[PDB]
Amino acid sequence: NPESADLRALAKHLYDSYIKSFPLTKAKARAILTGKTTDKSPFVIYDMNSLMMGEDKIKEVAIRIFQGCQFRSVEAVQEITEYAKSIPGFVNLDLNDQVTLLKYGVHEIIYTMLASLMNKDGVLISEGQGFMTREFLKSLRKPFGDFMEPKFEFAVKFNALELDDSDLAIFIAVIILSGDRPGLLNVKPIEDIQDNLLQALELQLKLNHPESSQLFAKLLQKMTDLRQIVTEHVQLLQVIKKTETDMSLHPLLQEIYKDL
Ligand SMILES: CC(C)(c1cc(Cl)c(O)c(Cl)c1)c1cc(Cl)c(O)c(Cl)c1
Repeated sequence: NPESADLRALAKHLYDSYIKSFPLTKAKARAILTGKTTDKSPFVIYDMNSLMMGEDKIKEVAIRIFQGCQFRSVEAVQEITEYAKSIPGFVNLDLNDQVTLLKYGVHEIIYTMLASLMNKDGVLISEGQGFMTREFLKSLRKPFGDFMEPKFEFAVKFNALELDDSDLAIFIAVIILSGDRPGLLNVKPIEDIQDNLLQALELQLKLNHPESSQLFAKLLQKMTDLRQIVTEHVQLLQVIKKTETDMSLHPLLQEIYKDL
């Protein structure tokens, strides 16, 4: 199995860069989320009072929340970018294509990973020091009431796959190296890499979840739900910028969303 060996090694490599690039792994998240802890347990924000009291420990309000999420996104992009660099082959591509892959692949990954920080009842924030309930979010005045919902929706179905960090590291790699993205100057070197990634992913999922029939197909199919989330988000923003023309947007995100 020297063929296999090569892939395993690649899987191992991606996991490592993953752990090195992302401060809040699904493992830390699930530990805080469940209570393996007298030391990890989060402060919960579930209403306006606790919001005010959460602020005690570490604009408007619905807007203040939204811009916090937006800024975390910016921070998240930085992380993913550092991770991509580590994907064997990626930095060797046409610079323009590197930029194009990041442009499209970054949100998909954000939400995939955002799922690690959620369960049906809500989502970790402030690096896990806090926990905002799904219900508090819905309560936010339209249109912000609607922004975390579709994300929770995905995370619930997605989390059902029970992927761990090591499966995810390969999966976000497969996402970045997507050849079908618009305006790619040079697709084939991309497809060749992703073939390898896909091969690695496949192997990884059956070694690590052998009693889980067709998880690979099941997991590949989730990429439809991701683009939907992304699309709605972008629709949501098109609207916000017209109702709240006093609310800013981070130029980086502005650039990612442009012509998306
Ligand atoms: C709310 C949440 C989960 C988030 C993150 C991203 Cl990246 C995102 O794009 C969206 Cl809409 C929501 C978040 C917010 C903060 Cl302030 C934080 O420190 C952490 Cl660890 C997580």
